Amino acid sequence: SMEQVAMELRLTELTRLLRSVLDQLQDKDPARIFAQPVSLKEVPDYLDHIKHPMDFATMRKRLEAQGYKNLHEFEEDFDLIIDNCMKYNARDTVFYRAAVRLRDQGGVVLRQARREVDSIG
Repeated sequence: SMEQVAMELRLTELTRLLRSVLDQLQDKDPARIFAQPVSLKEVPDYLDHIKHPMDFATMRKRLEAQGYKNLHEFEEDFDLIIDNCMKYNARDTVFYRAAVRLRDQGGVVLRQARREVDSIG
């Protein structure tokens, strides 16, 4: 149908906007701490601690499959990155501290993303 096409164009445009959002958030992680999944070869107990691992490569795979229907779903995955790290790592670690800085800096980006998503519909 024409409606299904229109819906698909909306999703494509959301995917475009979320790709720009993802790029902007990933720039706030210049150390690349959150770039890839925590290695289960290197942290073999990880899944005993963290039940829903997340990282920016995994988000990108979902994004490019157009697997984010709305900004809430995308934000859920970004919050997982941060919250997983803040639980597994102690406060005095470079990992925890990187997550705090990513949360703080990302907030700004996500605030305007929400306005744009609502504004453009």
